[PDB]
Amino acid sequence: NGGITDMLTELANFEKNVSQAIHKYNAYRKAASVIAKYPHKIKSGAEAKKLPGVGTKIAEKIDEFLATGKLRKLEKIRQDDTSSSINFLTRVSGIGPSAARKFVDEGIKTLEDLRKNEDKLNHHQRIGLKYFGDFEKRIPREEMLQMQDIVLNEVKKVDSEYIATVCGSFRRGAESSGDMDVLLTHPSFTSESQPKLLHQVVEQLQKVHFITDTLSKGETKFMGVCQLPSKDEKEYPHRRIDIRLIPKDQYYCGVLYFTGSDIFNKNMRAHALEKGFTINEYTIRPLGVTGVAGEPLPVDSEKDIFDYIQWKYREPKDRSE
DNA sequence: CCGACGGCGCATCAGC
DNA sequence: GCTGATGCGGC
DNA sequence: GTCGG
Ligand code: NA
Ligand code: NA
Repeated sequence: NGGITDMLTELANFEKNVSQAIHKYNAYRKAASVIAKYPHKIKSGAEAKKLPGVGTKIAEKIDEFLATGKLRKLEKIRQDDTSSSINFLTRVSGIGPSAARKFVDEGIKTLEDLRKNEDKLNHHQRIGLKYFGDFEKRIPREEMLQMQDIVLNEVKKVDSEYIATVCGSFRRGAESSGDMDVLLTHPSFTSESQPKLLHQVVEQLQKVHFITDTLSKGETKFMGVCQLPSKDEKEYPHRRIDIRLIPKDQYYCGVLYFTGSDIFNKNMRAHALEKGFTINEYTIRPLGVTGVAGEPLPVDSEKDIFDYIQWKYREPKDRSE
């Protein structure tokens, strides 16, 4: 049904980027999604409305797509110079809906236009602009392994006692990634515990020209850009990388959460509820009889998390659902 | 019929 | 100058 | 825009 899920996703983005209606953005995603995983060529909009998250207005949109191969509102909005430009510019990392709009108000509508107006961009947006196309490229697993090597090596070299895990879908065995998400902890850093801990790891990864730019950086979260060293060969794209410092006693919660997937964490947070628990990125708590959660139970490996909700450890390899 | 639809870090703005 | 709000990213 | 209370 690619005709329909593209439509729905195209519609999704205009809501986010142009109407600034976050909830309609998601409404449309949920429907793309449910339809994307639905094992039949959809014959009518009535057929589709059965699926949860497909309601009346989308049902009519299907019906118009199916009969005519388009949507009047969609064609119409694609040709709108203002709107289609506001939508496009938000593709630059650091330009969201508010800033894309303000730009288009003053005539800034293309990358070119941003290029001639560097002075009206903030740090984040220059970097987004500069790597506009690298940022939209995927990363092969191979390159990810090559990147993992560099990070794990360099972290251990700052302090042998650090623990770093690369999570995301890559940890789940995914053939390609969108960025690198690194979770970093250290025994001297607990919920009750230097401002140097994240800084020293970033410092090292810059020293060896692995980290090339900085989107933002604090005591507990770094977001920026990285690049494998070029092998006589054509150089590697610049890649998004984030790095987070988590307290040693919340790491394995972090690791699980930042491993996903979504569809996984839903079921697990709905099973945790069944066997009576509440499980966030930081902690698991045992809810009371009215619904008053008490003490976050300790966690010391990915293993634990499962014992507490009574489950057989699922390997990251198959955590799609 | 009408409110929920998520939280949090950091950079940067708006208000005192 | 300080605090708190808002934009953003993207889980 | 959809759902559900
Ligand atoms: Na975007
Ligand atoms: Na953007």
